[PDB]
Amino acid sequence: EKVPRIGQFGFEKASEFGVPESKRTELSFYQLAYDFEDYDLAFRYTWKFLRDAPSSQIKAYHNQALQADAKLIHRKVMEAI
Amino acid sequence: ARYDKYNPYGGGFRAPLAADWTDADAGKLYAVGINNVGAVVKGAGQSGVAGVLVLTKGAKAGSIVDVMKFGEVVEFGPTSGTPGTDFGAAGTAYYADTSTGAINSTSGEAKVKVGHTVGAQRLIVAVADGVVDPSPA
Repeated sequence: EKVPRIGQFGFEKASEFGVPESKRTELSFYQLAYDFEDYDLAFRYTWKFLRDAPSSQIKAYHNQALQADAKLIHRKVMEAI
Repeated sequence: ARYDKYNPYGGGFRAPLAADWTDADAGKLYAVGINNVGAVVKGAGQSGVAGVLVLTKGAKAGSIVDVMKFGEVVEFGPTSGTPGTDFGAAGTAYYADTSTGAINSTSGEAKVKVGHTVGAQRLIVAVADGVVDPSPA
């Protein structure tokens, strides 16, 4: 985002023979950006576990990662403030 | 006296008047300067003599006046004379009294040369940088 501004000037009292002083103005700006970052999580298994474990535990794990996502975004929005 | 040739670009300048000038001064020519506030006074200010001024009518303090450094002034004569009467001498140099701003043909070491006359009634204005002689013998 870029936020510009312009300087400003005023009139002069006139006269019968002479001419006015000249006026100029100049631009300037601030600018702002948005941060970006990457976040990771893992599940790791042994071959014996994936042979012997209930498939419902894997679906429960996936659901809990999808919950940990919504927690992360909220913390990083509140950190911004 | 009246302005006849005036050049707005470096021949003269706008400035505010420091005090009222009355109709008793209308059509007289005075040498003028700038006071420490940035306004026009008779004689030298802080600036030394800055230029010459004619007003055709009285003017209030803080109104703008056009001071002349280079140009032609017609219907000219010494400041102590009566306007439209008692004109200048032909072919002679004219000097400001730095104290009163009065202009006459008498030279003096502390005075400032303002110009010279081409025929009796026309003064060629070209104001000097400073006094005639800052180091008398």
